[PDB]
Amino acid sequence: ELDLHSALAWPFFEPRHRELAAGIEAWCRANLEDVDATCRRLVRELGAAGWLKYGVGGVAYGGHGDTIDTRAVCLLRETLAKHSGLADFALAMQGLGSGAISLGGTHEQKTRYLPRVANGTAIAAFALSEPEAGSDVAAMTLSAREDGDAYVLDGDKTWISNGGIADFYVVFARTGEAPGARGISAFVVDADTPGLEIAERIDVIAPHPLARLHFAGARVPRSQMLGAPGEGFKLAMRTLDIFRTSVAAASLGFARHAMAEGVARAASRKMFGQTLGDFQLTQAKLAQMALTIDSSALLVYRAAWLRDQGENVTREAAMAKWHASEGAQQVIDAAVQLYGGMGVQSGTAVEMLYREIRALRIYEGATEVQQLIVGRDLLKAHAAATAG
Amino acid sequence: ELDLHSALAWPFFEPRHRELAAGIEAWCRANLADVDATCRRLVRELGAAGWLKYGVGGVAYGGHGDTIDTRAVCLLRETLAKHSGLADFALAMQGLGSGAISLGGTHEQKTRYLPRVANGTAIAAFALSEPEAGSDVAAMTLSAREDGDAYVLDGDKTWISNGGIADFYVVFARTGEAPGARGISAFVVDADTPGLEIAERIDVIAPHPLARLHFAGARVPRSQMLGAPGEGFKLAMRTLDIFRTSVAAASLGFARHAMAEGVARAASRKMFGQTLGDFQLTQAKLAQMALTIDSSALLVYRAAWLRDQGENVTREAAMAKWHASEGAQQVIDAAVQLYGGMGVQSGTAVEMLYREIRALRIYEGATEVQQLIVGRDLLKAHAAATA
Amino acid sequence: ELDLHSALAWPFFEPRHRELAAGIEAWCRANLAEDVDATCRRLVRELGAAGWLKYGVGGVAYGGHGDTIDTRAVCLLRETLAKHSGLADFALAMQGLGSGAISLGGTHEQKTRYLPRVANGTAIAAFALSEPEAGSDVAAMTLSAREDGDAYVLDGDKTWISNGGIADFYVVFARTGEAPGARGISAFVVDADTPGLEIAERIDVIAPHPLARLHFAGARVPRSQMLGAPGEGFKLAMRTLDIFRTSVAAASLGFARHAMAEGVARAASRKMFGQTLGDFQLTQAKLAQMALTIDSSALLVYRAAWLRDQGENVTREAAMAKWHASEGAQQVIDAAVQLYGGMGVQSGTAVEMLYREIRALRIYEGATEVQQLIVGRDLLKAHAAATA
Amino acid sequence: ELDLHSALAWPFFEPRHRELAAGIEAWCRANLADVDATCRRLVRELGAAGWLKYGVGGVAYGGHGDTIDTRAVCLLRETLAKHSGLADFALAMQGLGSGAISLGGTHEQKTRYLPRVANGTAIAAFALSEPEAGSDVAAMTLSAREDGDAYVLDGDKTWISNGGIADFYVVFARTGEAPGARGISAFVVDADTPGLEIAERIDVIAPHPLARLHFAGARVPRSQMLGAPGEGFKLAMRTLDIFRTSVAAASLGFARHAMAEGVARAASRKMFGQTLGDFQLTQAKLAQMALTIDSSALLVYRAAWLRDQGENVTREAAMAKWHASEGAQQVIDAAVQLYGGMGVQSGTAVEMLYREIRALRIYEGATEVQQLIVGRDLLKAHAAATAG
Ligand SMILES: Cc1cc2nc3c(=O)[nH]c(=O)nc-3n(C[C@H](O)[C@H](O)[C@H](O)COP(=O)(O)OP(=O)(O)OC[C@H]3O[C@@H](n4cnc5c(N)ncnc54)[C@H](O)[C@@H]3O)c2cc1C
Ligand SMILES: Cc1cc2nc3c(=O)[nH]c(=O)nc-3n(C[C@H](O)[C@H](O)[C@H](O)COP(=O)(O)OP(=O)(O)OC[C@H]3O[C@@H](n4cnc5c(N)ncnc54)[C@H](O)[C@@H]3O)c2cc1C
Ligand SMILES: Cc1cc2nc3c(=O)[nH]c(=O)nc-3n(C[C@H](O)[C@H](O)[C@H](O)COP(=O)(O)OP(=O)(O)OC[C@H]3O[C@@H](n4cnc5c(N)ncnc54)[C@H](O)[C@@H]3O)c2cc1C
Ligand SMILES: Cc1cc2nc3c(=O)[nH]c(=O)nc-3n(C[C@H](O)[C@H](O)[C@H](O)COP(=O)(O)OP(=O)(O)OC[C@H]3O[C@@H](n4cnc5c(N)ncnc54)[C@H](O)[C@@H]3O)c2cc1C
Ligand SMILES: [Cl-]
Ligand SMILES: [Cl-]
Ligand SMILES: [Cl-]
Ligand SMILES: [Cl-]
Repeated sequence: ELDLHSALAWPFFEPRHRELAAGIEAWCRANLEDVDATCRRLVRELGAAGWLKYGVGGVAYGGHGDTIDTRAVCLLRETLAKHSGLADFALAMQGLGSGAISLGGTHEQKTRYLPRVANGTAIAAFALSEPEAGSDVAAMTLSAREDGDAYVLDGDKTWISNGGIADFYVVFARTGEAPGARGISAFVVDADTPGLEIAERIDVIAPHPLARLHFAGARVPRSQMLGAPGEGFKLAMRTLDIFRTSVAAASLGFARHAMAEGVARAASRKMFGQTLGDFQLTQAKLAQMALTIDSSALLVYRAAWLRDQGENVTREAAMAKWHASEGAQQVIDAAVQLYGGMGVQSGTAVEMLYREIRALRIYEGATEVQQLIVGRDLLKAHAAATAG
Repeated sequence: ELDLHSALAWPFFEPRHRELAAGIEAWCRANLADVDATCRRLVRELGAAGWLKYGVGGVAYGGHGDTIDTRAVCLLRETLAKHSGLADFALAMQGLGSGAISLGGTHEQKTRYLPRVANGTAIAAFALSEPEAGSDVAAMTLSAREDGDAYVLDGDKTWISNGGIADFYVVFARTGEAPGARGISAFVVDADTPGLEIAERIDVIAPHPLARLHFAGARVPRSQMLGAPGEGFKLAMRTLDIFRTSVAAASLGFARHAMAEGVARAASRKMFGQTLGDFQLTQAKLAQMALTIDSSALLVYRAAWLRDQGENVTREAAMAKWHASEGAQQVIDAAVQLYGGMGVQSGTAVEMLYREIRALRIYEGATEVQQLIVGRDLLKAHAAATA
Repeated sequence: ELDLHSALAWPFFEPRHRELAAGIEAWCRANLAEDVDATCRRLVRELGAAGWLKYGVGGVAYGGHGDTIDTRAVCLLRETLAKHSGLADFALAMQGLGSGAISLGGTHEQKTRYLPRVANGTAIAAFALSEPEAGSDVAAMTLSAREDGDAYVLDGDKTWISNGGIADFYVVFARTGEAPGARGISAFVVDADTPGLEIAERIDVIAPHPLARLHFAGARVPRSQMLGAPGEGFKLAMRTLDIFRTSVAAASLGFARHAMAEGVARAASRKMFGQTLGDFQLTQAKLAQMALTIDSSALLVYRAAWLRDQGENVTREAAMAKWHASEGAQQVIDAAVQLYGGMGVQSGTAVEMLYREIRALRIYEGATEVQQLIVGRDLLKAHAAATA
Repeated sequence: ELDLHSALAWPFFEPRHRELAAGIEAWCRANLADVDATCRRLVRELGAAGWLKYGVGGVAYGGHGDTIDTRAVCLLRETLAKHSGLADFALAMQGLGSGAISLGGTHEQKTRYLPRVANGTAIAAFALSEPEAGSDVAAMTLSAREDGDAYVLDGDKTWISNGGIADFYVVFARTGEAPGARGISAFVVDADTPGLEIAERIDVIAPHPLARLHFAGARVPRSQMLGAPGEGFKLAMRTLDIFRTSVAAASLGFARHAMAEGVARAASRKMFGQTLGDFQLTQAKLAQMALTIDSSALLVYRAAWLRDQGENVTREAAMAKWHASEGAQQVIDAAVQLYGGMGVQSGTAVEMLYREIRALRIYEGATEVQQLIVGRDLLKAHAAATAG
């Protein structure tokens, strides 16, 4: 029988989502110093088990449906992150790295790339950020110069997830149709493209495959452009609008792992003639952890449910990503504190979570970017109401 | 056409809730455009329009349904509070003050009291707290001594909403069957009971009808007891449980009023060659206000939806009341700041909200009590899982 | 014997400050055991007769305590007064703020005419800068002052004017038009009996103090009543506010100390659940945070006051003090309200009055947000100077 | 000349502290441009340069003075931490690890141990915590059984800084004179004691030498006891009371490093046609970082100055340690955020600080322990005032 106190009972969810949640949890329980090899193995395993189909749009191209089920992608990342940051990362990048193709690819492009993404035989990547511009996407400087039937790419992308091991990169570059955000085009760039160089492998506090890409006159056929020339900025933004809610879901999963560790330690740690959990400060701290988790989860699945009605979720996805990532930091930090010295011992669950969560407040748009999106949207909506 | 970005589109709501939300908003616009006199008027107007029926249980007794639709009660309080703290208070007390009769009354008691509560011709009140015992209800000292066919009541209740204007008070008193929480009984005490004295009117920062009640040997018939002797504590707690999420909903309504004031002021206040809303600090503050409101609203209506499925919501309602009241304080405080000096000018919308919100963090389970409820429940659930 | 754990033992203080602190506390106990106008008039007279208004006036020859203003002394006076009575603090504060522009920029005649009467409490001072459309943005004020022979003709409105309606004179800042914006403002001492000066309305705020909107209907002000040179009024206003900025922080601190005393006493005395409120961990942690905020605020206040008294500009330090003490006092007072339960919102209890009293101190004399920007800009300015 | 805006100008400091601050900064620039080997080298270098003398009490035993100059130890840790967590740790443990000997040793014990601590040829350690008892010191279970002229020690200590490389351990053990906190004695245990085993080397998120010690019937001569039997708990608490303020100082130094990184990045990072520092959110963030640093520093040096008057600082040291460690976490976290993706890049200054700070909220008494110390002290002082 359905536990009506579980979040899966919320009417944001359909029965298929409850079955999916049980299925991915069982996969995690049964299947979960070399992050490159681990990523490759996880992509293959998740692909063979069918879990990468949810991040791809189009049944003809290997997707679960013709739309991307945001609630499903979120439940997958939430459950994976609750067990393994590496497994979450692997599934996430098959979505984010292929999303621009689901959204904007031709028939040939969707046929060539999406089935292999969906079955885990091609590793995807999303190459937007640059050393000098991550938040300020509209001012990117990687250039794409038209030369006959190809574009010639020159410059650098960096912080690129799966960099060095991806089979292709969706690359955004300045083609120059108009200034700023109106001068960008999107390309699918196969990893074996001559002139695409892995300039540096990047180490971060919670290790994942990351690289700086240097484009040294790399030639990309015009037929590899996603969408129309100069329409690449909106494609990047629309791809991020899908998967920002999934970053919120991963944050939530990390927080749920910390919550489980924290309540177990509160119950088991004997001190002062009782247990840690018998103290009011512990009870109030656990309560706030749980409150943050429930508010995060409600925001995540409100946004995912809304996108699954066919609606734009620029505001609601930003809210979810902001709240869940900032909140998960607080939950994880509290769980570290409950563990005392063991909370900073290398390789304990909460020590790993303390490292894992920090980047989620930065990638797919930093917290401060999300806040300004929401604040600007509030004033835009008020101005529209005043007009009418 | 349903705006799919509106909270009313959430699947926590049924079609009847969307119709109700439009109806109570229309009533507010038509009717909210001497505190005791205002409350009396509001109760009668809400009653005549049908809005007090939602807080009464039992169609036979004037209620909207045989169960209380807590999503409906929440939407009513949220909408009323967004327009007027007094209007929210008037509806809220008709619910809280009669809830113990809906839960525990006999057929005669329900017939005698609930139809007049539901049509706004009897003002209800809930008399639990005492000068020395508010949070610690189990230690109350108001005594009820059995004497023939009546009980004799001696002692004080205080902080009693609608004190002095109520037509009856649901009074919880120690009958002494067992120590502490096991020795309390509940009574419906008519305002005209000899020995029931309105001892002092209480002034609070957001003025509402409030009084200290002194019981000077007030004789209450045994047939006015609600439930069995010694079962009054559970009745008080279950009555408060009905309306807990609706206190969160009122907080949310106050926050939404503050948000509307803040956004409008940010857009309209010219300064430094632009508007206040053009500054990043303003945009970030407005964004946090909106985030707090959406998280509060989701917590309120998750809890209300869950209770309406027939489930106990100890943890979820505590989360809603805690988050919405603490969050509304923050939203209101930010709106005061956006208004500058006008934010503390008496009678401006945001100055009134700054006063109105403060008590909601204190009554019906102070924030600190809500934290402990949630924390203890987390540990209880973990113990059950590991057993 | 000096209690070495008391803040007055800090080496930020000199012996004279310890003596003053005892004196003003004694005065409060003897004199501070409805009709706000009459109360303020009485408090100004009593503070004046006791010698306490001399510390906010510059120049021994003009009734001041010293030829410079002893900021540490003014802070201790406001801190102590506010700890007992918001009205008494207000009375002393406005004798300083309302006369500071004369201490700074008056001629010998102007200082002799006004400052001795401010210092002995026989003239109530006021500072008229803000306007309905220009509070934070002082440089855009629109009250006009037109030269006409031996006088200036003033037209327009000031508002939120403390002591408005009961002041004997107003230091008014008006646009004389020598140059745009902040460079076209002049300052005038305007006696309350000036024909054309009208009390347009009395203003009611949440913690009632005498306040008014002033309307100037062609008020002719003698040219000899100008403070400083034409067009130099803006810097005079800013320097006048600068004198007393730390003292607003000190008042905030005094309100917080009152709330702290109320909270600890209630925690100790309120019986509940077979013990006292103070026996609960949440109460102990809350009291501890109140005390931490108070000590941090006090250290920031008197660091800034000590530094100014060394002859140094304290742009960053005074902004930090006013920001931290006012925001922190709000938190301390809010926690004390919570400890009192229903009594915390009962009209006229100590903590209910403090909840109303503190709110405006975060808004006037540079709102919190303005203080944050002052500090942030100064950090960047100092960094630029270091790397130049 | 003395920059009067510098914290070193505060009257909490004497001229010798300003010269010491300059001297240790110069040492850092000249010397900090295998973790076990690194710590051994740092202890030797700091000892040879004279900097370990400040943590030792008694001129006859190699100390700088007959008292421990708290302000000096704090300035040393603050400056070292601002450059290197390893160097801070090395100096800190020469203090904490020998403090019980400075406080409670006989002439013979001080002569044997302190001169080599002070010149860096003996590495000290403080062995109090146990796997089952860290916060709840009074319930420790390591047993010391008297047997002739020696005590036989059995059990484990853990989280022991310098474990595995220390030359001696000050070990607190239950001798059983009375229950709980009244049954503990202190011993100096040479590292070569038979029956003392380094059972496990411990890895933490910011690596420092750490071990679990196992005592398997280790015979410790009675002459190695510090103080009287059963008086060991107070000796442990008094040792922590000295150095808790120095943990606050180290926290402050880490925060100052993060502040320097953050303001530099704000000034240099171009974005959106300007720099990161031109945005209000950045200015307010930097302002709050600076406010937290100044309030932390004021609390640190108020506590250090007060202890250096000969006064107990249980409340003031707890306040400093709590505020500075929690505040430094916030400052460092903000600096990570300002750096974007580079903020989590391994080995960058701010990424290292994010790992370094986390343990300081846990060791020498967790934040929650400090809050309860302060809260209980407020109620104790109120009860004493009521009684008087
Ligand atoms: C582990 C990891 C994985 C990543 N994966 C990918 C990937 O696969 N593909 C990819 O393209 N990128 C990826 N990124 C890069 C990431 O998207 C960027 O780091 C991020 O967008 C921030 O850009 P930045 O590092 O250049 O920081 P900056 O743009 O320099 O921003 C620095 C800080 O400034 C603040 N800020 C930003 N804008 C404003 C503003 N307008 N006003 C005020 N404050 C502001 C924010 O706090 C921000 O963190 C990844 C990063 C990490 C750490
Ligand atoms: C405007 C208003 C209307 C009200 N209306 C009614 C009404 O109609 N009927 C009625 O019966 N009552 C009513 N009340 C009273 C209200 O229920 C009580 O004020 C409330 O229960 C708190 O009791 P108290 O005031 O005695 O505070 P106390 O019991 O003294 O509690 C003081 C504070 O202690 C803290 N605290 C409490 N328990 C714990 C704990 N276990 N651990 C740690 N901290 C704790 C909380 O912060 C609390 O605010 C109203 C109150 C107000 C202000
Ligand atoms: C009780 C009281 C007494 C007063 N006494 C006096 C007196 O005696 N004399 C006198 O001349 N004035 C006095 N004032 C007026 C006071 O100085 C102004 O209220 C204050 O300067 C704010 O101006 P404002 O009200 O017009 O708000 P606004 O200028 O409209 O500002 C509204 C809000 O905008 C925000 N803000 C401001 N600037 C920025 C910015 N650059 N970036 C981002 N956010 C920003 C702040 O949060 C501010 O509160 C008093 C006010 C009060 C409430
Ligand atoms: C890097 C590092 C270096 C260290 N160096 C040394 C050293 O050299 N020597 C040494 O003896 N020890 C050392 N320690 C151990 C350290 O002092 C302990 O970890 C610390 O005292 C916490 O004890 P614990 O780990 O057993 O946590 P616990 O005692 O289990 O406490 C867990 C958490 O409970 C909370 N808590 C504690 N008491 C209460 C209470 N009464 N009420 C409510 N909440 C409470 C706190 O948040 C605490 O963090 C070090 C630890 C680290 C991480
Ligand atoms: Cl389905
Ligand atoms: Cl319906
Ligand atoms: Cl002196
Ligand atoms: Cl000296």
